[PDB]
Amino acid sequence: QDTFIAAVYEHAAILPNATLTPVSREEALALMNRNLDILEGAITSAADQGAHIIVTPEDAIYGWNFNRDSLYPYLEDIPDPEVNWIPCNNRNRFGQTPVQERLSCLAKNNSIYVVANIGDKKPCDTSDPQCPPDGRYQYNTDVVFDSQGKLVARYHKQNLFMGENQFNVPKEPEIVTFNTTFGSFGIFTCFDILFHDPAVTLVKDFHVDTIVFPTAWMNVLPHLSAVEFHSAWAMGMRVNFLASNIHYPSKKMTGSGIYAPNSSRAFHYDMKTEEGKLLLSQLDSHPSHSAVVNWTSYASSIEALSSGNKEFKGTVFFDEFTFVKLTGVAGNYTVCQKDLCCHLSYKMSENIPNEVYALGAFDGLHTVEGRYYLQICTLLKCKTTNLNTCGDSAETASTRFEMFSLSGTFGTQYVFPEVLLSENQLAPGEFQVSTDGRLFSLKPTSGPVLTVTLFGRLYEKD
Ligand SMILES: O=C(c1cnc(N2CC[C@H](O)C2)s1)N1CCC2(CCOCC2)C1
Repeated sequence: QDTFIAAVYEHAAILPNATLTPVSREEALALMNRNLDILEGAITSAADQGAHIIVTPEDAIYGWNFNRDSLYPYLEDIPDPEVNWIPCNNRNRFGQTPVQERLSCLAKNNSIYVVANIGDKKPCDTSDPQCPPDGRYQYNTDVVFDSQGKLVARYHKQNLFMGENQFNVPKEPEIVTFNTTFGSFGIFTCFDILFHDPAVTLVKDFHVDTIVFPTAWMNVLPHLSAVEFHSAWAMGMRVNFLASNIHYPSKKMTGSGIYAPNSSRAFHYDMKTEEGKLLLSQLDSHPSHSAVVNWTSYASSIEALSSGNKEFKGTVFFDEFTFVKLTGVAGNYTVCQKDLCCHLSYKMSENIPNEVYALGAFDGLHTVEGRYYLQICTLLKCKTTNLNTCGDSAETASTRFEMFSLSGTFGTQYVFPEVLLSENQLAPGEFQVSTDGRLFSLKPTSGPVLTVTLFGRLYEKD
């Protein structure tokens, strides 16, 4: 089959009541079942609309407020899928696996692939030199059940985010895939998307067509809003992408979507309500990739579009960019820092007076809640008119752009093209990437621009 119905669910999760000591296994199962009822409502809706696969969010079933012991009652010992097990049909094969059983049955009775995130526990002995002192590993685990309810993939999150002290890290990164009549799929979780393993190995070495992506992502503007960066990543890596995000505006958790190599196909962003949302979209089983892009070709082919600028430092996500302020309603600007030069050409729909935009270049190591080397070229709307706010989270803008064109002398080929509009809206089909590394507008933007960014990762320099 050449196309398939993809679904993602944004889940307003029921969080376990605050308790000082760990709950019983029955209370744990009761809370997880409260979440699975809602998730099943989504799965049934997707099946009734003919979906082939549905992704649900990270931590969607038991939440994220845990220490090791208070999490333990929620864990199940999840076997390796090579055991060839359908929990729905052979319950009791392995013992105390009710959550796996219910996920299996949801996948089977609704004839739909189900991707869910749950907790794995793996007992270990002192025989094991890295057994944790409390006698077991606990892993943040994606499980996939096929349309028959078979366990076809289990993935332990490699790159733990801060505040995940309830979990352990696998001894080695797990490259987990599963094959289907509608393509080869790879899986990783939330923070993983910012690192090489497994996320980049899946695409570059195992050539998967589609990533399934449970996430509990807290938006960090201007470059790391969920929809913005996930769709940008799918575009740069050239895969389909099913991002299923928690809904929790209080913590800036919102943004779910279905993304394709050529464009975003569906997306959701909602800070106002507490409702979940099911998204569906058609995808090609095996997409085309246009010619690969040399991200520094064009940028290395110009001389600076501007010289003797008034440059200044301004802070984006604790990273200090070198900025030049955009003064004219249209202009050609170049900005450099260390090894990275960023070129912008732009014509705004109008000069909104109390709105300031800037072009910034960053080339260095990020260290706050994550260590990773970055090369970023960004056109962005400054939070206020104060140049000290250029880089701060900005959610709204009024300046639309008639045209833009951004490029950079990137020292990496992993560069993810981002375009975000006011109110955190994607711009599907309004822009393109050329083979020589320009991200440019195909027409005037449909809404005011928050950012146009080329976000590049230099994994070797971590
Ligand atoms: O995977 C994640 C990420 C959430 N936001 C992330 N990023 C990436 C870029 C920027 O740093 C923002 S990663 N998890 C799982 C555990 C979690 C712990 C925090 O509280 C609740 C949920 C958060």
